[PDB]
Amino acid sequence: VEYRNWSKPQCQITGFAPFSKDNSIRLSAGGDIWVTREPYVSCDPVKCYQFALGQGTTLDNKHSNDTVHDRIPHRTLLMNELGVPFHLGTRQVCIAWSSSSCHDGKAWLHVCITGDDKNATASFIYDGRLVDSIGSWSQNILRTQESECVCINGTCTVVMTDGSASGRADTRILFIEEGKIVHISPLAGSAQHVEECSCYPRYPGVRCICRDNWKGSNRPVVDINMEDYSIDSSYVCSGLVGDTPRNDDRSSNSNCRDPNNERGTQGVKGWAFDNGNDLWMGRTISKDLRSGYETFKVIGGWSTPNSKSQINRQVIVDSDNRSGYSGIFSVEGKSCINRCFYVELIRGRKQETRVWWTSNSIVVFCGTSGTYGTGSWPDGANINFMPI
Amino acid sequence: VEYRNWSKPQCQITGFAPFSKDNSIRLSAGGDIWVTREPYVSCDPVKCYQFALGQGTTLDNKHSNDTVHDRIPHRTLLMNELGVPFHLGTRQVCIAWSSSSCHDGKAWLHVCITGDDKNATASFIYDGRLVDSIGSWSQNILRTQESECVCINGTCTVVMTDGSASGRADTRILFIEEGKIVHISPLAGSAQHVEECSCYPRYPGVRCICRDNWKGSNRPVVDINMEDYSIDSSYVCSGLVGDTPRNDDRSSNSNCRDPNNERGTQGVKGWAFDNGNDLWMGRTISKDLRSGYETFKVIGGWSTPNSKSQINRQVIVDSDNRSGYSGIFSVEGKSCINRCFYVELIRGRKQETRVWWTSNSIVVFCGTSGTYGTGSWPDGANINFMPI
Amino acid sequence: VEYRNWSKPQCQITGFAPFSKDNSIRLSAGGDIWVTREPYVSCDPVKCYQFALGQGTTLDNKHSNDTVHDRIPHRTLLMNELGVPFHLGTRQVCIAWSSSSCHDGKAWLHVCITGDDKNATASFIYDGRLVDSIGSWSQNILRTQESECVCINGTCTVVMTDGSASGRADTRILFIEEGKIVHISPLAGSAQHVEECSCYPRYPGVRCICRDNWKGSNRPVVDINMEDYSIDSSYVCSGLVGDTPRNDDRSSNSNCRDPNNERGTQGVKGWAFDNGNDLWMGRTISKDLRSGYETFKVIGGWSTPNSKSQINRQVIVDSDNRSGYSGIFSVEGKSCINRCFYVELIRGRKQETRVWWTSNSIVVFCGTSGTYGTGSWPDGANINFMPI
Amino acid sequence: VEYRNWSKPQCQITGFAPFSKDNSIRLSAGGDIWVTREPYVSCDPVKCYQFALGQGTTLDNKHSNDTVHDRIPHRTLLMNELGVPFHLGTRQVCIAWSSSSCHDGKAWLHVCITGDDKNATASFIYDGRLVDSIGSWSQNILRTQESECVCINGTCTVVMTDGSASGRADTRILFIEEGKIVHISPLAGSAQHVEECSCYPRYPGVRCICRDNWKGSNRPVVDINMEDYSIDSSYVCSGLVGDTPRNDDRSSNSNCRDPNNERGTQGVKGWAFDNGNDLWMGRTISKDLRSGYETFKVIGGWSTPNSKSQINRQVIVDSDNRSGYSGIFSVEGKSCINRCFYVELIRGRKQETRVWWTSNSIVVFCGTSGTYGTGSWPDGANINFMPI
Ligand SMILES: *[C@@H]1O[C@H](CO[C@H]2O[C@@H](C)[C@@H](O)[C@@H](O)[C@@H]2O)[C@@H](O[C@@H]2O[C@H](CO)[C@@H](O[C@@H]3O[C@H](CO)[C@@H](O)[C@H](O[C@H]4O[C@H](CO)[C@@H](O[C@@H]5O[C@H](CO)[C@@H](O[C@H]6O[C@H](CO)[C@H](OS(=O)(=O)O)[C@H](O)[C@H]6NC(C)=O)[C@H](O)[C@H]5NC(C)=O)[C@H](O)[C@@H]4O)[C@@H]3O)[C@H](O)[C@H]2NC(C)=O)[C@H](O)[C@H]1NC(C)=O
Ligand SMILES: *[C@@H]1O[C@H](CO)[C@@H](O[C@@H]2O[C@H](CO)[C@@H](O[C@@H]3O[C@H](CO[C@H]4O[C@H](CO)[C@@H](O)[C@H](O)[C@@H]4O)[C@@H](O)[C@H](O[C@H]4O[C@H](CO)[C@@H](O)[C@H](O)[C@@H]4O[C@H]4O[C@H](CO)[C@@H](O)[C@H](O)[C@@H]4O)[C@@H]3O)[C@H](O)[C@H]2NC(C)=O)[C@H](O)[C@H]1NC(C)=O
Ligand SMILES: *[C@@H]1O[C@H](CO)[C@@H](O[C@@H]2O[C@H](CO)[C@@H](O[C@@H]3O[C@H](CO[C@H]4O[C@H](CO)[C@@H](O)[C@H](O)[C@@H]4O)[C@@H](O)[C@H](O[C@H]4O[C@H](CO)[C@@H](O)[C@H](O)[C@@H]4O[C@H]4O[C@H](CO)[C@@H](O)[C@H](O)[C@@H]4O)[C@@H]3O)[C@H](O)[C@H]2NC(C)=O)[C@H](O)[C@H]1NC(C)=O
Ligand SMILES: *[C@@H]1O[C@H](CO)[C@@H](O[C@@H]2O[C@H](CO)[C@@H](O[C@@H]3O[C@H](CO[C@H]4O[C@H](CO)[C@@H](O)[C@H](O)[C@@H]4O)[C@@H](O)[C@H](O[C@H]4O[C@H](CO)[C@@H](O)[C@H](O)[C@@H]4O[C@H]4O[C@H](CO)[C@@H](O)[C@H](O)[C@@H]4O)[C@@H]3O)[C@H](O)[C@H]2NC(C)=O)[C@H](O)[C@H]1NC(C)=O
Ligand SMILES: *[C@@H]1O[C@H](CO)[C@@H](O[C@@H]2O[C@H](CO)[C@@H](O[C@@H]3O[C@H](CO[C@H]4O[C@H](CO)[C@@H](O)[C@H](O)[C@@H]4O)[C@@H](O)[C@H](O[C@H]4O[C@H](CO)[C@@H](O)[C@H](O)[C@@H]4O[C@H]4O[C@H](CO)[C@@H](O)[C@H](O)[C@@H]4O)[C@@H]3O)[C@H](O)[C@H]2NC(C)=O)[C@H](O)[C@H]1NC(C)=O
Ligand SMILES: *[C@@H]1O[C@H](CO)[C@@H](O[C@@H]2O[C@H](CO)[C@@H](O)[C@H](O)[C@H]2NC(C)=O)[C@H](O)[C@H]1NC(C)=O
Ligand SMILES: [Ca+2]
Ligand SMILES: [Ca+2]
Ligand SMILES: [Ca+2]
Ligand SMILES: [Ca+2]
Repeated sequence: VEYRNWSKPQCQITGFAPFSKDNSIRLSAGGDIWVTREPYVSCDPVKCYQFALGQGTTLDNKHSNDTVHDRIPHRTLLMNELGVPFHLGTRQVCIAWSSSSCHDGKAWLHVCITGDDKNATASFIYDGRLVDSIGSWSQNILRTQESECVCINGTCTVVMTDGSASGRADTRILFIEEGKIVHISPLAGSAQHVEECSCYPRYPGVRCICRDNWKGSNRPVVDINMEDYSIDSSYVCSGLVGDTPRNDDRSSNSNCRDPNNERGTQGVKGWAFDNGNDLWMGRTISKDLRSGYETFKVIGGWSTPNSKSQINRQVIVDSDNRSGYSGIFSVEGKSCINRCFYVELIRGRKQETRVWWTSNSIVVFCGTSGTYGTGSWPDGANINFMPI
Repeated sequence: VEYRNWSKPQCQITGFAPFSKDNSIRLSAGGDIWVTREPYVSCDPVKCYQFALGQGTTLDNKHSNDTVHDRIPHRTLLMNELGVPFHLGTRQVCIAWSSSSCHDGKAWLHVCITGDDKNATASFIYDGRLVDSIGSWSQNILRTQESECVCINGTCTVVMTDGSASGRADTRILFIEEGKIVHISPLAGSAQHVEECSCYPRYPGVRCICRDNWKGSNRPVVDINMEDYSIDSSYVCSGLVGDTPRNDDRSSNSNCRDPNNERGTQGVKGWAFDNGNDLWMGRTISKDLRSGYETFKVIGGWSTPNSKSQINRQVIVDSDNRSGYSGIFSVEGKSCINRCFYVELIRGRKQETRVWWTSNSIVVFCGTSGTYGTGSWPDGANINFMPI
Repeated sequence: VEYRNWSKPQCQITGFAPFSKDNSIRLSAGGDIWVTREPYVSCDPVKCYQFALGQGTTLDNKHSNDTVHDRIPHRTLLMNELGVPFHLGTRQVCIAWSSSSCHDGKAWLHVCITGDDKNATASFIYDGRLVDSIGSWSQNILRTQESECVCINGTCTVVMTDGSASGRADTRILFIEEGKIVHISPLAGSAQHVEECSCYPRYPGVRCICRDNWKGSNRPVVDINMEDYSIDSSYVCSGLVGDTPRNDDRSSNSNCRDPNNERGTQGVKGWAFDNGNDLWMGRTISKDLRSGYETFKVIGGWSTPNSKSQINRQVIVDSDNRSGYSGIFSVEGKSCINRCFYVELIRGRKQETRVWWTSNSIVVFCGTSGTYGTGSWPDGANINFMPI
Repeated sequence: VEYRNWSKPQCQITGFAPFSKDNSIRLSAGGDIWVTREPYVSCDPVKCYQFALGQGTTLDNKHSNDTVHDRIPHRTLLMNELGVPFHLGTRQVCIAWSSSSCHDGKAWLHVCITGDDKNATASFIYDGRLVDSIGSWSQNILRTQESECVCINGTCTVVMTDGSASGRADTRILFIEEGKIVHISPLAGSAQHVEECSCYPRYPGVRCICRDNWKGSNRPVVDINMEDYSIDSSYVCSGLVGDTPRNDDRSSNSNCRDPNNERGTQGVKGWAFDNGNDLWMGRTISKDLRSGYETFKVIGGWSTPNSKSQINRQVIVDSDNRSGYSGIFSVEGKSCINRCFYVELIRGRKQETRVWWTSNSIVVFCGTSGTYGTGSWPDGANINFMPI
């Protein structure tokens, strides 16, 4: 086997094609399916896997009541082949209420985080063995990506932060070889607050579009130099803006340098990737709630301050349906490396009240250079048929 | 590994031997089994798999109500080893309310179709990656085979149509190498309307017996020249006739050239294959409803206009039991390549009314050059023990 | 890979050691477990598998009612690793209400029989493909081994019979290479009626201890010469006698040549194997019912007419618990080839009446040349906790 | 493949990092999960597996009532990948109410014990085949490790005892090559009573910290010389003491040579391992009940009589939650061999009375040379949501 070095042009894409949907909540009304959240899909050199943070219970289980809480000792990283849902024969790969997994070519690395908020611990499991660990540097919820990490020539890099949610925080980018933390680099550049990076290889670097939870609606950008371990950060140029809350397109801005300060506080995990000076990105259709999901290209979206010229829009989940987190993943193709994304469709509390649980299903699309039509692929569960 | 080129004589067969039955509906009254329809089985060079379009739910689930509808965003192509039923650990290979899968020797290709009726999109997933896609050319339900596609020396060919159901439509035959559409050829020859082809290798070509939904009871024939990408189409000569509705054998005809216009409209997916000037084929025993299933050889059935000389008949499902779609699949043997078939036994609505769901189970037989006896192998579920 | 030629001395054994138990009926009162009967375990060169004829349903299913019947179109041969029970993800390898499976070194062969009693059909599935078939020669329930077949240098041999149950019948021994019936040899020698052979390699031959359903309580012996395809048959010498009904040891006899005519009619599948002039064998503890199971060596049991000198007795299931069929299986060891056996513990109707189903679990032991103690390992299900 | 010879320095560790948790009891209130006890995890050269003694039933099954009993004929050794829980597709590897499993590099060895108390039998299954067996030498419950055995260069060694619980007993250490008992060595040295050894490679020897059930609260030490088959035994020096009941740290002692006679009788399976003259160990937080679990280093804990200097303490399960058995397991690292441990969290009777079953879940941690924080990871099931 050899290590992945991702040195292939990004594929030219026209938009996104349907790829998978696991239908976990519809199935949960007639099956023993895990309660999850924060899903992501990462993919080894032969096949893809879907991951999620389980709540240590199944939906038709009395223990599903009050699973809105993001951190309990019973959360484990579930790992399955993309498309097979989280049934009882699913493997719990590690204890984690925050994770990132990636494969370096030769084996999988999982960074799982559990523990006390104020004194959490992160374990670096590589190829089955626990090879390293690190404790909470700012005593306030050590967290990471919640989507795939990326590895070039042996080194994987994950970005993690500990600190305030909506306040300044301490973000560091760890570089790790075979499970072992070989370097830690603090965040440098313009970004004010990094939460949940959606990173992707951009040989010879890695680039991430993260979430700004303090002062923005525009999304942070974190650039990692795998050779010097140098970090750089910015905001995505596009005036169209990916976070939720967001202003609305008439009143929204980004100057590529600072948090725009328009409905800053909070976010939702999202992604975007550059294509020359253009930007492919996705966001909720709502600017207040995480409902609906749409994708489009923004001409000049990457390189020009405030560019709002959209084209190739696609609705992935209509505005009357719920979405959640979203992240990117890259698959090596024969000729180029493509970009794909998943979108979490959360259901349950607090928004839907009939039931007392909170869980999600996923839908995933991949870039295509061919043609496509139209559609909307929501979760599909009728809330009145669910248990609880 | 090397690519399949299927250059081996067709095996001489005497009739059909029992091969598999998964018992999905009997099992569904005491287990969490997927609701499906449009099953097919395709087979890689070491083993066989059964496929079906799931309705994103299990039978003992309130979401199974009203699964008669053929297209919803929650349908996925399920794939399992032949004989293991669609339980909750089954993989959903792609989003699809229409499909065709085949293996070129080196990996699997799946063509999955989802989307809006009027603007559907087809993704070409090969070896795990999404390698291509195509949008609806006639804005009216892009559809394909619903059974195995076939590949010779690297190129796979699927036939798809977009257009009217019972009216003229636009049928094209796509040739694809490693997931990539490398050529599209429109339907040429005598056939008036192609729906659901049951194709099979006939080195160096591929031959399909499809469904004519507009003007026939006799079945279309589509011949693909893998070297020039030339298409040709006809109708099966046999006066015995494979579609349902059908006239009855006294009053039925086929001249090998045109839709016979005897109870044309509608169909059911079926198959047939040639053997010299003879024809092996199967059909429902009923000519009105898709009930019972029988197979037989028709002497001169392939080459002579209206030949109705039957021999070697076998009942696979008695006339008092339901059948559904049927299709062919080919398995490479040591000496020759054999032909086998599956027959979908649908249950539920609209025909059976106690329950509110619609689903199927399968039974599959393979050609044999040996001896065999008699039997009838229906679905078996007692409708009064089923949920709903 | 290479073919198995089984040329290694039989291991010297002292008695039997516990090996597996799957606990299917206890589990069925809290799980979706298949209803089965006629189990057997066969073993490929790296691991072992347990097989059973399923009744196309699970126990907590209304379709389990009246599963006492031995032949319905919904019976399939289930195959799993020894120890993993028949849950819903179990593969149905073929349609069969009678079977025998074995592995020639290079792949598995399964002979599955389904159909009409009076006109059944047997398919020879080898390595996934259906390679041959044969119809019922005497129009009265074609049947076979119900335990492992054995293959030496490529040729597998199964013994099958068609004819009267308790009356004369037509027994033939088929020799098959890669799924293909290459020779059929009729039964020759002293045996009057062969039903359910428990065969085992005895290089260069194969030897079977079968069931005599017409005139005996002593067990038939069938000897196959793999080189000339010559058959020979006898009765086991031992005056202790393996069938049920049986007389009792005071009044029982066998002269090694003829059916003893002591409580002839009927039987139960059993086994025995020779060791020099001695005989290792097992039988129900009851002589009327198939309850309890015991094993022992009979000094001179193989070579001397009526020898009743027992030693090394072991109780495998106490007399207050039910047993059923039993059969042998051989595993290649480093030095010698060992013999092991399974014993079906049937539960349900007609003997236990609370419930309306009939099913079994298995327990299996293997020969040992070491020491052992004592015990009794019954099914274990409390009939009052079962569904139905 | 080659045999494991474990010749690598023990890794220097700082404490323990979270590794796995399977959540079996929370899941059992909405899933068909096996009732177990005496879990352990052993690990082959590529991945790890969790093992447990099943009670031949699932929790939501009426057969789970009264599973407090440690020995019934229906107990089997369940084996799964670490993290996938004991669902119905889990393999029952052998009949056993006591076990130890290990992998020699080339294949797995399982020593399973079943039978009558007074006349039990142990089978040595290696690589699938039953290769040997041994009967009860003292006619009073033959038992073994209940955790991993260890193999160096081909020879595996398990320690087993037969005799009184709280009284003198007969302990022997068997050395076995490929399933075959090649030598048996009786216990020699200072230890008075050995029960449940937690052994680990310490090239070229093997070292075990066991349970003294007669006269101690300090833990026995058993040293095996793989070259001469010589045994030696002692007590762990530390005055801090690992058994439960225990005195309390003010009043507790160990002189490294004799049972301390402070609350001797009974125990609980535990572990400890040396590091120079220090000792890493774990124990219940309670000294009366097996509740809570803590680990720490004891400076001079290995080499100095009665050393009570603790440091690096970690709470793994808080004192208000239940624990149970605990044992060690070793994983080969790139550079050194690490030590990890699991802790059984038993639930049910006799301590919790609402329910009538007894079962456990596991949590496992591995040594780390990095940093870590704090936490408590209990079972998590709310006893009021459980069946029964
Ligand atoms: C499979 O699927 C199908 C279809 O699926 C769609 O189904 C629903 C449920 C969706 O949510 C999807 O998920 C799905 O896609 C199902 O089939 C349907 O099932 C329904 C039952 O669940 C059945 O019945 C419907 O159900 C609807 C909701 O469930 C109702 O909206 C509908 O009725 C509505 O209008 C009624 C108007 O009259 C109203 O009734 C009130 O009742 C009283 C009756 O007495 C009215 O008046 C009487 O009132 C007083 C006393 O109370 C006086 O009496 S008296 O005379 O003095 O004595 C009045 O004078 C007297 N009225 C007179 C004389 O006129 C009262 O006034 C009404 N109230 C009002 C405000 O008007 C009711 O409240 C509703 O508003 C009806 O119940 C569907 O028909 C059925 N569909 C089909 C095709 O069959 C399947 O069930 C599922 N399930 C399964 C297992 O498969
Ligand atoms: C079958 O399926 C296909 C594929 O999915 C689908 O085609 C796609 O249609 C969408 C929706 O119309 C297209 O996306 C739009 O693209 C335009 C820009 O392209 C046009 O204009 C440029 C020049 O500017 C030309 O070069 C080009 O040829 C086109 O003529 C965008 O403007 C669209 O964005 C606006 O509309 C969105 C909704 O569609 C809004 O949500 C968004 O906020 C934008 O609105 C704002 O700007 C408008 C003016 O710019 C203004 O009027 C508004 O009020 C507001 O201020 C959108 O990106 C997509 O490109 C097509 N993709 C491809 C590959 O063709 C078919 O439509 C579908 N058919 C059916 C029947 O379903
Ligand atoms: C045990 O199992 C075996 C194997 O399954 C089974 O054998 C098979 O039996 C079937 C049913 O009879 C055979 O199929 C029939 O074949 C005849 C033609 O063969 C005969 O005639 C030719 C000359 O024409 C001879 O060379 C040959 O030797 C035979 O004598 C067909 O005519 C049959 O079709 C008609 O009958 C069907 C029902 O059987 C109708 O549904 C069908 O529509 C046809 O009817 C029409 O034509 C008839 C005149 O041609 C007319 O009388 C009717 O009214 C109507 O117009 C059918 O194909 C099959 O070949 C056998 N297969 C083999 C390999 O032997 C055993 O029967 C079975 N035994 C038991 C006890 O179950
Ligand atoms: C712990 O576990 C071990 C291993 O399982 C167990 O040892 C085994 O015990 C059984 C039961 O006793 C032994 O099997 C018996 O063997 C005798 C023959 O051996 C003796 O005699 C010969 C000479 O004849 C000596 O060479 C030899 O040393 C022995 O002394 C058989 O006769 C036994 O069969 C009779 O008894 C059965 C019940 O035990 C009956 O069901 C059976 O029908 C036979 O009865 C008939 O014959 C009797 C006279 O022959 C007559 O008295 C009766 O009325 C009737 O007509 C049986 O095979 C077995 O060999 C032992 N195995 C080994 C390897 O040692 C321990 O017993 C067990 N301990 C505890 C406490 O549980
Ligand atoms: C975030 O997470 C980290 C990592 O888990 C955690 O750090 C760890 O904290 C624990 C708990 O305090 C530390 O363990 C203690 O270590 C001391 C010894 O170390 C000190 O003293 C030596 C000199 O003796 C110095 O060299 C060294 O620098 C330290 O200053 C032990 O004494 C502790 O044991 C006693 O306390 C236990 C409870 O903590 C008792 O249960 C135990 O029985 C011992 O008590 C007895 O002795 C006491 C005097 O010796 C006496 O006062 C008592 O009454 C009684 O007689 C314990 O082992 C551990 O080493 C830290 N690990 C590392 C790597 O740093 C952080 O605390 C955590 N932060 C938050 C906010 O959660
Ligand atoms: C079809 O594929 C087969 C399988 O590879 C080809 O067989 C090879 O061709 C010649 C002799 O037939 C030699 O190159 C090899 O020895 C053959 N393969 C094997 C596995 O023996 C065959 O030529 C192909 N035929 C066509 C018409 O394409
Ligand atoms: Ca924000
Ligand atoms: Ca028609
Ligand atoms: Ca008899
Ligand atoms: Ca003690």
